[PDB]
Amino acid sequence: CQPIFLNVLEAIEPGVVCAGHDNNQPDSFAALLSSLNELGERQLVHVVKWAKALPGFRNLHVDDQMAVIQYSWMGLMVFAMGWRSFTNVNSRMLYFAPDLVFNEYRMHKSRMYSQCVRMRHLSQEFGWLQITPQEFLCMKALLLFSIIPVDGLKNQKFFDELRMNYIKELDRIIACKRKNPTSCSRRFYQLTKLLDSVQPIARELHQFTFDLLIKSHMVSVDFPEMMAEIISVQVPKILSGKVKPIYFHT
Amino acid sequence: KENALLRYLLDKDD
Ligand SMILES: C[C@]12CCC(=O)C[C@@H]1CC[C@@H]1[C@@H]2CC[C@]2(C)[C@@H](O)CC[C@@H]12
Repeated sequence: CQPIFLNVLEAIEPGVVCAGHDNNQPDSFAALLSSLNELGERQLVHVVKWAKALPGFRNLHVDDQMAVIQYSWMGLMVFAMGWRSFTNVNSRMLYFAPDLVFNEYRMHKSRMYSQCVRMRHLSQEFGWLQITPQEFLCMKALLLFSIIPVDGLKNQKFFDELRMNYIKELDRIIACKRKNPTSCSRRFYQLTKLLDSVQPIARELHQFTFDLLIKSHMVSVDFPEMMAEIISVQVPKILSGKVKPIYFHT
Repeated sequence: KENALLRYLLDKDD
């Protein structure tokens, strides 16, 4: 009676990814943001390899596979970053990468202090709720299937079945090692609330990156190849209401 | 697909 599903998620979990930032140089808006964009491109490559290895993922239509990756990367990366911050610096700072750790001073220099405050808060939730490594892994996987277009995907049916199974697994991690049914229901309630709080944060970051892309030539900020294309084509659909997140609560 | 690079990353074996 081994955790086949959990074994897989643990086995495919990406490793450490550096941004290539030079902490030796004085912090400047352009340098910090250029480093974040580069980190995004690097983690994006890792999110693709991780996703392809997820149970059932290759069952979706190829066009849908690219759609969920293009729409949910922000949320996925913010959630993982929140976990890294918690486990590494106990949510004291934002652990984007080993060579890119944000303190209060960098949060201000990046011109996105408010958004950083919410990310730090999410990170603190991992501690306040005592989120376990297993629960973390399952929630992150579910985040890949939490945002889609209102007009539906090419094969909406396969997607619905896939998302339904992942919610079921999360239920399994909570159900097991817990006799009291009231505590199970309470736990599911708390975790679904946690997952929903990720969406508002991702939207604010979407708006911010989109605006920066438009005026990137003025602030001397560079956007990688894939990043610039996703933000100019996919992100706008999110901001115009064409693509929306799936919330458990209202 | 549209995002040529991304599309390549998906169908490429690693
Ligand atoms: C996803 C990244 C990079 C990977 C990560 O750890 C989370 C973090 C959240 C803020 C993003 C950043 C990538 C580059 C962005 C999109 C900047 O343009 C503005 C917001 C930044």
